[PDB]
Amino acid sequence: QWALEDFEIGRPLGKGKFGNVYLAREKQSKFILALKVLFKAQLEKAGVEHQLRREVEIQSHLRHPNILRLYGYFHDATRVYLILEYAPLGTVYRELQKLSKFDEQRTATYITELANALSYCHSKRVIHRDIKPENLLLGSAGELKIADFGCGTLDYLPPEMIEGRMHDEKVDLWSLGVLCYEFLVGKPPFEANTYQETYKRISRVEFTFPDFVTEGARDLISRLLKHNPSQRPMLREVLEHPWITANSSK
Ligand SMILES: *Cc1cc(-c2c[nH]c3ncnc(N4CCOCC4)c23)ccc1O
Repeated sequence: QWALEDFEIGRPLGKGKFGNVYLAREKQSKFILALKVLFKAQLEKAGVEHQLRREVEIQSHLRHPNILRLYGYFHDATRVYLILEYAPLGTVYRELQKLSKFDEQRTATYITELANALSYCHSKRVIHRDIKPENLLLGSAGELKIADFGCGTLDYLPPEMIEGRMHDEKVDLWSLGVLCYEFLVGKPPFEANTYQETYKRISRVEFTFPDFVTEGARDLISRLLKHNPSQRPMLREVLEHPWITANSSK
């Protein structure tokens, strides 16, 4: 239903590990999009065949402004290619790098658009992890936009998932707190230079605020960063927490 002969590829958008991401244009409409290459070399040794071809079917029928649209996919002999929305202002990762820290307005706005994008996913009975700043792209209007749903680096994982317990959708409200902290402070709250330390930090939820973090964020962050899932606010509440409303954008 789609082949590489339909696209002229262009500039590399990003690269590394299992394949590459190229900007490209669909010939018969001149549509600008993004192609993800996989090589399938990692399909073996990860056995992640059907993997995504399953996640592909899931995401491909999701639709929302703060979620990066996936269009289709196709089999090369060697490579596997994904066809995604192209996001003109790149990752939040790069911008966090460029700016070091975010102000409360940009932080609380991103947090809003994220909170909305998740409740929609919950409503389609979709839960997950990631939401690492490398997986948040920016639309032409600066709107946040969630990349994919798929050891690892640990620091966005919640205590219940790393203790090996069971996890529901409340995983995503951990994540929200983690990012809102990273967005305000420049680094994630349980960062370490060791997988083993970070692991400790996360399971004991040990974080401290630098002084410049205001009380309204300390509050929101705190409420999201609790070892006990059932004690994390509901998305509905997050969207309406004063500091959000006070600082968020229209
Ligand atoms: C698989 C994947 C695809 C992208 C992606 C989608 N649209 C983009 N527009 C600009 N840049 C990027 N990336 C890709 C990776 O490095 C540069 C940022 C876009 C994003 C993340 C991802 O996992």
